[PDB]
Amino acid sequence: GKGGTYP
Amino acid sequence: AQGLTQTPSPVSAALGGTVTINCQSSQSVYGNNRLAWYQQKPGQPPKRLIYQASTLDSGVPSRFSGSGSGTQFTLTISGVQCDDAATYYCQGGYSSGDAWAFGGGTEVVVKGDPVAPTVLIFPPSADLVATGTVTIVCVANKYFPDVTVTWEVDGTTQTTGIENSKTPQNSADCTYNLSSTLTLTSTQYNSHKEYTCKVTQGTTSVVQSFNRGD
Amino acid sequence: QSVEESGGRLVTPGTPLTLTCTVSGFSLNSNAISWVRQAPGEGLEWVGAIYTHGSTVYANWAKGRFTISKTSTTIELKMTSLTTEDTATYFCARHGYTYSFNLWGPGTLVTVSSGQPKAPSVFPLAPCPSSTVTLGCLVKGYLPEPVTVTWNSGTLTNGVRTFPSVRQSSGLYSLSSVVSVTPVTCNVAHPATNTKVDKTVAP
Repeated sequence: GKGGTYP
Repeated sequence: AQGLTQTPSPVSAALGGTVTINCQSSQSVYGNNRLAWYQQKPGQPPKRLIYQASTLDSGVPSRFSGSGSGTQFTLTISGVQCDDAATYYCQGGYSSGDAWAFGGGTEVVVKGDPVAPTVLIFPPSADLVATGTVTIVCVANKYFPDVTVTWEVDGTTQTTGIENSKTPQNSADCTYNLSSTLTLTSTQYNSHKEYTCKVTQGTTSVVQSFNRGD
Repeated sequence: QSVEESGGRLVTPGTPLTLTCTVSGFSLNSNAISWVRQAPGEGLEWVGAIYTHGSTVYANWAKGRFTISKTSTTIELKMTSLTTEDTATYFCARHGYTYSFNLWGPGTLVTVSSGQPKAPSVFPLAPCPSSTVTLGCLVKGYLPEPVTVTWNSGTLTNGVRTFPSVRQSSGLYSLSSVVSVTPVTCNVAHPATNTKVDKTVAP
């Protein structure tokens, strides 16, 4: 969970 | 833990020329390609140009290209524009140590067309004198390349009590603007007559002067 | 979709304070957030991150002075043992799946200093005549930064030159704004004291 839904 | 380093500042090129910015990481970024580039102008948040080493973000001009992998990355700008005068930061993602890390940034200076400054001097308003502290403002407008400013009071060069503040390069024509302020007590101000701002660009000089209470 | 930082203010060394990042149009249940700080004239420094499940990570340099927490709509940054060296703009940034940041706020300014807040004093700049004249406003004696300067309520924008601030020996800030025109008012805001000054500049 260290990213996000968009690039 | 890990260390990021970039091309020293400033990186200069002529308008329409080519700029190279390198980024080195002491540790391989995540998957050898988790490296992003940001552009930043004074007072604004950073804008992402590149992610995963080589993918341009939405709407970023194609004159920007990222390349490299592992520990060595490169941002190039072809046909560099006045709009590209900015600081450029690389940013790695890592599986080990600090999960995110920015390089220290590289400033790009774009050498636009030469413009001789026009110069203005502004005496303190009566209400400013009435405060007991005086500020005399000299402005060098829309110029390139850089200038030096010299003051005189009653014909004596004045090197103390001066602050210079330069705008960032104009995004349209690469020009600077500069404020040079002389700050004195109202006592000092009222003890002298002639206040002179001299702006020099190479061998060219523009002088603006006033006499207190003219 | 946006993030916005708030809570920047003037504090004395050793005064704890809390910044807030307010998010719009995305879930903190699927998007990680970082705090990034920038000292005046200096580089971006990652502070730390809060991941989707509430886990936190910090830069080596933070040394436990920074705590990040979240709610459903906000992320807080709590900072301790502030010295003058902590004076900086603090940004929050949304994580992209590319392990880069895809959304930034305008930033909020933490000023760590002795001194008390002070509203700016605005003075006209006029020559000691043509149809066209350059006039201006001197904005001085304010703390903390920043001020904004607009002309005729933002209707005059062409050839406005607003110079970077300078800190005097008093610790107070000063800058000038000039504009070329053919009556002009400079509009100075000091958000730190909610102060709005208007100065009509007579040639």
